[PDB]
Amino acid sequence: MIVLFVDFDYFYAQVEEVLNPSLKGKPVVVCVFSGRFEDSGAVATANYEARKFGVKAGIPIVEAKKILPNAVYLPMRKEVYQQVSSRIMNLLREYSEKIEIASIDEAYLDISDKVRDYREAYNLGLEIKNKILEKEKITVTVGISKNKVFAKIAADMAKPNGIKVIDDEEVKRLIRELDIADVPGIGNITAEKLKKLGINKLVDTLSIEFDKLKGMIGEAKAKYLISLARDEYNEPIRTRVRKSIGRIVTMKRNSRNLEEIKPYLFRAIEESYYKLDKRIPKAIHVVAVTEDLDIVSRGRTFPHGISKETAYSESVKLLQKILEEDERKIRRIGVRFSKFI
DNA sequence: GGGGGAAGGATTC
DNA sequence: TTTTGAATCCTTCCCCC
Ligand SMILES: Nc1nc2c(ncn2[C@H]2C[C@H](O)[C@@H](COP(=O)(O)OP(=O)(O)OP(=O)(O)O)O2)c(=O)[nH]1
Ligand SMILES: [Ca+2]
Ligand SMILES: [Mg+2]
Ligand SMILES: [Mg+2]
Repeated sequence: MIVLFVDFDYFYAQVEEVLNPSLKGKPVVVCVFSGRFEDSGAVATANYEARKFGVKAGIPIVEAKKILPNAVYLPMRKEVYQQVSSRIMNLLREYSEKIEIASIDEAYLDISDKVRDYREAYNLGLEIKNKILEKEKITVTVGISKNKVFAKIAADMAKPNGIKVIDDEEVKRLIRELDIADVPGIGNITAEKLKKLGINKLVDTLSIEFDKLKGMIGEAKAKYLISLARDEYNEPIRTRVRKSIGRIVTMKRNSRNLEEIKPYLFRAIEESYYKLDKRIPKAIHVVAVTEDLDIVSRGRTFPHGISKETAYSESVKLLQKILEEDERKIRRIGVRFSKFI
């Protein structure tokens, strides 16, 4: 099986450039302003010019500004980015029937049945990069290999505006040399539990006792890593159906005073429902992020779809179940809906 | 012993 | 004054046959 992965380059920042070309060349930083105070919030993403100087996703807007005080700072426009993405995705649907839309800027194409070797694949990759750059003037990076995991790793090494293939021989090379932390699905917390069992490479996972690994990272991660080490990872490019829609917002100030919180929670529901658009959820979860940034959540499932009026009522019941079973103040309150009919 | 759903956990977009 | 926000798939817990 041959996999072709497409990962839009610095997408949010790039889509902004596409709507205001004058931005090209200058460092652009797309922000998520929180509103607690002047320039509060974090950076959603920055084009490469900005990244060169330490301005990247996650860093507070404040700091980003100390580094590049004269950069173009723009407020995130998800809706807009979403629509461009949809279009770009529909372009990809013309290179394969089997397409997996991982995120707003990532899709996997099963091009086994469309090409035969990595040369023919690699060409289709360029044909794809072009079609997109033509129809939407957006640069992307393509990853090609035997499975989704290594396809993605290709793209990771190539971006931006790149394209790379990882043949069966190199997959084996990487199984030995690639830093296990640079494997899709292995975040910091898990990297540590590993880049700690002497497991700093994929291959290493085959030499340790299974149970030891399982006990540390979990049965699922353990099997995931093992299978990759053995070169038997072949997940199918399946269609992902969104399974939950929600919205969580930052309050002007921390609190555990029910009335004071109600407005924010209702705004979250309002927006949540607008986003649900026709989808009917039989499950609701009130999510709270405390002052010390921990996550607390209570939810209920109904044998029927939830009406917005119901959402409102039950949410308050859940927010109360939170306030009662926790004594920490709350900083962020939101809601999340699932189990669509 | 294990199916199955609630709450926290972590990853990553 | 971090610190943002959305959605997932994983583990862990208790209920129940
Ligand atoms: N709201 C929000 N969006 C983020 C954040 N980090 C990344 N994103 C969004 C922007 C991108 O479209 C998508 C990014 O994907 P990745 O983290 O793989 O980085 P990549 O370099 O592919 O994306 P980029 O376009 O560079 O931001 O997720 C964040 O902290 N907050
Ligand atoms: Ca990207
Ligand atoms: Mg991405
Ligand atoms: Mg990692």
